[PDB]
Amino acid sequence: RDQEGQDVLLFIDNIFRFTQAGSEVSALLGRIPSAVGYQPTLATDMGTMQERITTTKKGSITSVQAIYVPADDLTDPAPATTFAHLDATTVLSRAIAELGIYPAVDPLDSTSRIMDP
Amino acid sequence: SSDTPEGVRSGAGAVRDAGGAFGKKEQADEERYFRARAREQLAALKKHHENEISH
Repeated sequence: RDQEGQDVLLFIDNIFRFTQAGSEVSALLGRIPSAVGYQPTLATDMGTMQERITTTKKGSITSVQAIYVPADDLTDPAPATTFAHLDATTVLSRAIAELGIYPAVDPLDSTSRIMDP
Repeated sequence: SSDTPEGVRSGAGAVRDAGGAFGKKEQADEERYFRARAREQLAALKKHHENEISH
């Protein structure tokens, strides 16, 4: 993007093993943990990574990230810090894969923020 | 929650272990029904003829 000006993609698999690997450096270094076990700096390590993924004047970088939710809790602080950065979610339902459709993207349970007149 | 191994799932025998309204409504219905069956099985147990000859 900075040297050639393309329209790059970026795949991270997954984003929970980036959060969880952060809260083991911040506990080997002798720091008091925050809420349920994470690091004190949970909102800047997600800040000083995902703000470099942006559209400058030369080109852009778009990111598709896999998201694993621990213990089916949508309000756990690891899948709650991440959710403030996303602009669109696509969900692969297994109940459409047994119906024969490929790709198995659910049309009703996917949302977009830029869907706007 | 339940549509994964991680989340909480309910087993068999969870209405009585809670001990609420339905857990008390179940204990007083197994007793008020099997109280009448201690009547019909005891009244017909007196119909032994050998005891009546002793009577």
